[PDB]
Amino acid sequence: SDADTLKVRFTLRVLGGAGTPSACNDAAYRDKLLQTVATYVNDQGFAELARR
Amino acid sequence: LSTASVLAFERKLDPSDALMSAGAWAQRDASQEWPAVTVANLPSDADTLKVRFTLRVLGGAGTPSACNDAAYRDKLLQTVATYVNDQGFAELARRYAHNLANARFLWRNRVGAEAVEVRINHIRQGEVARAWRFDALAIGLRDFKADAELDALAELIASGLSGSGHVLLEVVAFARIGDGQEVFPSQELKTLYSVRDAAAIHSQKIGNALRTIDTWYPDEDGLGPIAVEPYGSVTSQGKAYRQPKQKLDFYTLLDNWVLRDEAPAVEQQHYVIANLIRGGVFGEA
Amino acid sequence: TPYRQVSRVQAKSNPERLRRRLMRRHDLSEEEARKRIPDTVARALDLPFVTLRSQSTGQHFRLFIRHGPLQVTAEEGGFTCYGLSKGGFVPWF
Amino acid sequence: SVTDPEALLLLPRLSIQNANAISSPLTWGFPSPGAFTGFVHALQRRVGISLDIELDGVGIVCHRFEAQISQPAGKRTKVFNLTRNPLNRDGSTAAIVEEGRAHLEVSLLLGVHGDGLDDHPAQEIARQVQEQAGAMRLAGGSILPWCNERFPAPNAELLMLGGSDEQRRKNQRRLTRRLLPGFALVSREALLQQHLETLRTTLPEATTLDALLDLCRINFEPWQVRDKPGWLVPIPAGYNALSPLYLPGEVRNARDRETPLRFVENLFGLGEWLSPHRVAALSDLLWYHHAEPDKGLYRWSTPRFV
RNA sequence: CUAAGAAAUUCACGGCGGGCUUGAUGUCCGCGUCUACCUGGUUCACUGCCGUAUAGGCAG
Repeated sequence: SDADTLKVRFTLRVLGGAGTPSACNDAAYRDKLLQTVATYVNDQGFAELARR
Repeated sequence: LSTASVLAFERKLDPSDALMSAGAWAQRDASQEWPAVTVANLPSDADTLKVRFTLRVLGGAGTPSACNDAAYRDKLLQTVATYVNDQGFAELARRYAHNLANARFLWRNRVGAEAVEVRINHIRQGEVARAWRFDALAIGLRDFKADAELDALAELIASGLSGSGHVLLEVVAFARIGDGQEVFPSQELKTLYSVRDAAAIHSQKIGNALRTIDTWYPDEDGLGPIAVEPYGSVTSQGKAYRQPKQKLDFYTLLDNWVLRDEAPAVEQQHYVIANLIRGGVFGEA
Repeated sequence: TPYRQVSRVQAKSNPERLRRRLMRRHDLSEEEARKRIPDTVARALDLPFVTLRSQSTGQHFRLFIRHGPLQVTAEEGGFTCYGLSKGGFVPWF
Repeated sequence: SVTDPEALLLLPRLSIQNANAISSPLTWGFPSPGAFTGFVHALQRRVGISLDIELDGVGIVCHRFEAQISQPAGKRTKVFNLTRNPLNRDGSTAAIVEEGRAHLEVSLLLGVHGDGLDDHPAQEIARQVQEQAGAMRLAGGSILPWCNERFPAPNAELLMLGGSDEQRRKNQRRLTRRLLPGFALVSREALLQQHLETLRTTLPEATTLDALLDLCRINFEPWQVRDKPGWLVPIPAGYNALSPLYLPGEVRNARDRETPLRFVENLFGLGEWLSPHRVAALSDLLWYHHAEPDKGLYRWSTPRFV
């Protein structure tokens, strides 16, 4: 009844190593997957996703 | 046959709390009215101190107040009987008379003094029966066991410890500490110790200078007397002496002489009897 | 003998149990006595010196190391300040 | 006492949110020890080769526990709190495939063996392990790094082969000051076997007899309760093959086409939570996993704990 | 390389009307607490000793 302010705190951790799967069968699919993730990253940053 | 479990002795040579009054010199024998330290500002008219306590020398040595085994009771009483058939209490009594002779019950109100005189009065009624005067700076305080007309004060305490008379001693100590410095009474839990608005010394502190006897100990006799204590220790200087590893110690010398009837040339038994005069809850288990 | 010896002579300048009224009394009034000097700027805490006590003292009143007066000359007659003069003879061994 | 550690490493207070609380088809509660023995091996293949050290043992010390459970009205059992999953592309609600979760505050006594102890300082190893271990997940739950009002708890390290016998009770009684608000989980395999020939009245197996140590079972007045050997729990104790081993490509739904496969079952055992003052040496408290791949036994225990 | 890897429970609400808890009562009767001690260990800043800057008459 005497408090007017809500305080909400949490901790975020941003890990990184984004396009690497934690599971994949084909070595060819992982090889042409992380290359496509790299030609996303090397052509334009995470800055458009990072701003949002 | 073995040691009992519950045993206590009572404090023989019990002093009273020594009240300390100041006062100007050349009023010494007419010291009916010298005021005491009125608290915490001390004058310069009064140039000497006045420390008075009474001392009772009771009697009985190895009779416990509360024993637990009767065979141990009679064995301890016959050990004290074989000690007292050998000699009186006069060797301990002259060493108590040595601490009476100076004012070593003035602990730090004596170091730094130009003339200290101690007057001991053996009183039967309010009338004084025999008086004494000693000069504290000029008599001993260490050793060599030699001053005339002090042997009568020794024989008095030997009679009173052996029980040959009621002994009541009324002592006065005049300390010329100087022309009204600030003396130091005892201190309670910081506040100076009082009695009725007069400063004084505790009777265990007055009494601690009286059983400061023990010049016999394992080390060489170059440092002098220690207070007769079981596991004989010093509480503030730090050195806790008479370790029970080596055998010269009160509980060892008591339990091997009562139960195991030891008698070589061991006639320094005065430490054990001086502990029994001190009294205390001795053991047990 | 070295150039080592310690001293204690002259340390009595500004008492700390009695501070606020030693500053300006010359039998006159105080109209401006709140923002005269900032005493809140300095903050120091060290006392490694000999505790030497007297009557009505706590642990120790104060002293600060004011070293620098040292000679190889001992005391002289008639010139005493507290108990010792400028310098003296004591070596290490 | 296989592969005695030359150095213990104390990851001091790891705070974990939403760890898996089911842990087996039969048990629930604190998660499986195989999760911890896989976590130390995931540390080992991220910093263990870059520092030429060997993280192989792990000590499990639970300080604080909390489960998302709820007791229903009129039942003495518990049910698990759940999450709302996303919908389907049809617009309908998906199935409720229930999962148990728990919050978790843990300490990890690691054990280090290699030659990288003698090249790096003891403080280089502990940071590179700790700040790595804040990037990983323990039991399906996020390891939450420190921020608070107090101070972050630091990652120590002993060298338990170094020192005299006074240091061998000065060091191993210094870490126990940092492990004492919680309890340590050790493996008790000799109790469940000696309780099996203790049952001479019936001739059971270990299944019904591990179920007869979880009980606060009440004995008839000749009421009374049968005696307590300690705080005993059922733990998953490894796996056991129910298939022969398959060549590393002949299943096309494996996690990878380079490792052999077996279909396995679980393998249940006994464990005890105990205060670390009962522990003589803290290296005896560590969890290893040994395998017998010629058999189908893939299990884990604390050896050298008498 | 972790029974691995993934996840939004959400919206709304009138618990409420009424009431005699009484009456009565014997807690008694006995008792030995004792002996000893150094706060001579760092236990609040009480009106009359010419200026932080290293500088200045303490019969306290």
